[PDB]
Amino acid sequence: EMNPNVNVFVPPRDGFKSKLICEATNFTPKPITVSWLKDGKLVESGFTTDPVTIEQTYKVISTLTISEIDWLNLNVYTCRVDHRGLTFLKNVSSTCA
Amino acid sequence: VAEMNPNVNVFVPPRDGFSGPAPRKSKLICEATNFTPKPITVSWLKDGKLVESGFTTDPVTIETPQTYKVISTLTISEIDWLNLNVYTCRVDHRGLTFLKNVSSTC
Amino acid sequence: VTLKESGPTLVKPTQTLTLTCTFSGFSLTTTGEGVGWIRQPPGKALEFLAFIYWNDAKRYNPSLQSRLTITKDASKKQVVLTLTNLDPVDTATYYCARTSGWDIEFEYWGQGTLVTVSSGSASAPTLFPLVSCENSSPSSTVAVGCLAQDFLPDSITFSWKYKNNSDISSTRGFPSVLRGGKYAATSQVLLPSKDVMQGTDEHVVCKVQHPNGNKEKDVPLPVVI
Amino acid sequence: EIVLTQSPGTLSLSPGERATLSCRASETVSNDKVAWYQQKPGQAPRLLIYGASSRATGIPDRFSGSGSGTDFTLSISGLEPEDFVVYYCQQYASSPRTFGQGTKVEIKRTVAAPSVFIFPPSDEQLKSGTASVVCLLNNFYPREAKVQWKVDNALQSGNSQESVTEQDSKDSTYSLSSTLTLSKADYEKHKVYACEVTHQGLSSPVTKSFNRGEC
Ligand SMILES: *[C@@H]1O[C@H](CO)[C@@H](O[C@@H]2O[C@H](CO)[C@@H](O)[C@H](O)[C@H]2NC(C)=O)[C@H](O)[C@H]1NC(C)=O
Repeated sequence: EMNPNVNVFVPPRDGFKSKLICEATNFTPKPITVSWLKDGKLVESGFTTDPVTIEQTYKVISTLTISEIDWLNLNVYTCRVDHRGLTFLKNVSSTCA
Repeated sequence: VAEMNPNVNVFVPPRDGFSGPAPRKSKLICEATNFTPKPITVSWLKDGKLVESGFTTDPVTIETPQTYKVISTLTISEIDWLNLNVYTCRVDHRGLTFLKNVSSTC
Repeated sequence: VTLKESGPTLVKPTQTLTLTCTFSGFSLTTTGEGVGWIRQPPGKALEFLAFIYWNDAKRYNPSLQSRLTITKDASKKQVVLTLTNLDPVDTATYYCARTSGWDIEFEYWGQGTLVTVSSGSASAPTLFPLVSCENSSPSSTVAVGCLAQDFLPDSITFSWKYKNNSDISSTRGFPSVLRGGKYAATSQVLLPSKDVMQGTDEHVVCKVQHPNGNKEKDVPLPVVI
Repeated sequence: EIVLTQSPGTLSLSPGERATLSCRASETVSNDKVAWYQQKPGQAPRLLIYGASSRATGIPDRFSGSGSGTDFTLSISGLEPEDFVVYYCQQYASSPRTFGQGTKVEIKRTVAAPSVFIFPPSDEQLKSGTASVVCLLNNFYPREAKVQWKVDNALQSGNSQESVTEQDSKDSTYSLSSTLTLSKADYEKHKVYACEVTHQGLSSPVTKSFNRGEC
C-alpha cells in the first residue's frame, strides 16, 4: 500500500482549446477514482477517464477539456485522487502570472 | 479512406510540477490525435539532439473516418528545464514531418 | 519399353478426333500382346475405350459401341484411334499401354496428352485485380490474389514478385474448372504483415506464362499497418 | 458388364501403419483375373500386381494381395509418404474390361482452424458485365467442408462449381476456392454478399461480409 503520486500538466507558456492530464503512478491496488475541480466547484461534465494500464505498478490518466480563455484567467483547477480512504489535492496556476 | 495532417500538442509541467529527491524530475507528454492512417512515428528532440533513452511511447489506440491517438512520455530533469532548454516533439506521418517547440520563456 | 502419344491439343465438338500411339522396341506378333486406350476425365476414374488383340482381333465397349474404330499399321508400328461425335463431357487424357502376355496387363504406360474439346477458341488469358475487403480482423497476415480467366488450354504457371522484382514463394495453385465452356482458375499469395508496414511499395505484379500472350497486370495492396 | 465399386472413397492413415483397400465386384470373375494399379497425379499410372497374387518387375515386396471370387483386399506393409496416391482395382477377364472408382489415401493430421477471405469483384471486371466473388479456405483438416453462399438472406444453389487443391507436401493441409458468378444487373440489386464456412474445429460458424461501395 503506497500513496499514489499526483501530477498535473499545464499548457505551454507560449500557447497551445487544450486538455488537462492528471496522472497517478506506482499505486496499489488497481481500483482508483480520479475527478476534477474548478475553483472549488464539482465538475459534472467535460472530463473522461482512460482505462488503467500496466506499466507490479499501474498507471491511470484523465483528460479534462478546458478553454483557452478560462485557463488563462487564473482559474483554480484541482485534481482529486481517492485511494485507500485518502484524498490528495493538487493545485496549479499560471507560471507567468 | 482519408488523409489528414496530424495535430501536435506538447504538455509541460508547471512551476510546482517537480518533486522527489534532488535533483527533481518531471515528464513531457506529446500526443497526436485525429490523424490517419494508423501508422505514425513519434520522436523527442532536446536542443537539436535526438533523445535515445528515458522515453516510453504508448501503443496506438482507437479514440465516419477512422481515428487514432498516440501518447508519448519523456522524462526530463529540473536542471535542464531551468537552463531555458527547448524540447521539440518530432512527428512523422506519411513522409511529412511536424515539429512543435515549447519553452519556459514567457 | 516405352510409349509416346501425339495428337491435336484442341478439337471442336461434333468433329473427328485422331490420336497416334507411338511405340518402338517390340512387335505385335506374339500371342497375348495387345494395345488398349484408357482415358480419365479430371476428378474422375479411368475409363476403358477399346482393346485390340493380335490377328486383327479387336474388342469394343457396348456403352460406346458403333462409335469408335480401331486400326493398326505394322509398317509404322503405331495404332490409330478415331473418335467421332465429340462432346465436352468426354474431355480427358488418353493413354496407351502394352500387355506382356495374358496375365501381365498394362505393364508399361506412356505419358499421354490432354485433348480439350471446347467450342471456344484458344484466347489469351484475362487478369483481374483482387483486393481483400476484410475488416475488424487483421488476423495473422493479409491475403491478395490474382484471377486468371478466359484461358485455353489449361496450362498456367504463377509467379509473384514485389515492386523491386524480388522473389516470392506462394505455391498456392488452384486447379481450373470448366465454367461456360471456358476454364477459370484462381491464385493467391500470402505475405507477412510486417513487410506491408515497411516499404513504400503499395502494389505487386501478377505474372502468368501462357502460350497465348505475355500480359501481366498488377494488384494494388490494401495496406493496413 | 462388371461393375466395380471401391469403398471408402477417402481414408486417413499414418506413416508406418497398415492400409487395407477393398475392391467389390458385381459378379464372380473367372480365374480370379484381377489386377491393381497405382496412379500419381501428373505422372502416368503404373502396374503393381497382376492376377491379384503375382507382383511385377520393379515393385517392392511390401505389397501383398489376397482374396478370391468377389472379395479382394490389398495389404501394404510399411506405409511411405510417397504411397499416398490413388489406387484402382481392375479385372481383365471381362473382354471388354472395366475400371473401378478408386480410393484415395491421405496423411492423418490434427484439426486446424481455416482462414476465410473474400475478394469483392474489381471495378474493371464489372465493366465486362461479369462479377466474380470468391471465398477462400486455407489450412483446414479434414478435406470435408461445407461452403454455402448467402446474399440478402437468400441461400444460393445451382451456381457454384467449387475447386479444391491437393494435399500440401510439407503442410499436409487442404485448400479450396469457391467462386460466385452472377449477372451485372443482378449484382447491382444486392448489397451484402457473404459465404458461410463450417468446420469441425470451430465451435460456431464464422461469417464474413462486405458493404458495396466501401471497397
Ligand atoms: C524489395 O523491397 C522489400 C520491401 O518490402 C524488401 O524486403 C525487406 O528486405 C529484407 C531483406 O531482403 C526482407 O527479408 C524483408 O521482407 C524486408 N525487410 C523488413 C525489415 O521487413 C526486399 O528485400 C527488396 N528486394 C531486394 C532484392 O532487396
